[PDB]
Amino acid sequence: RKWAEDNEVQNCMACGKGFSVTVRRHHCRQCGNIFCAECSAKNALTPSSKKPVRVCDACFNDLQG
Ligand SMILES: [Zn+2]
Ligand SMILES: [Zn+2]
Repeated sequence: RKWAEDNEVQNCMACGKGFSVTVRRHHCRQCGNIFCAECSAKNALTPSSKKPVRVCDACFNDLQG
């Protein structure tokens, strides 16, 4: 356990949703913050590669600007 360790990811740090077996866990690679299907419901492309990466809405703005 150091930092981004899903091991303790059972509560979205954005909305505060309670993860479970019915919902899957998500985690933004740009900022490094675990998000739920509600905050991670977005995919933006990166200039370092041709592929839609999944990032929280917030980061989505840092790339669409
Ligand atoms: Zn959320
Ligand atoms: Zn982010």
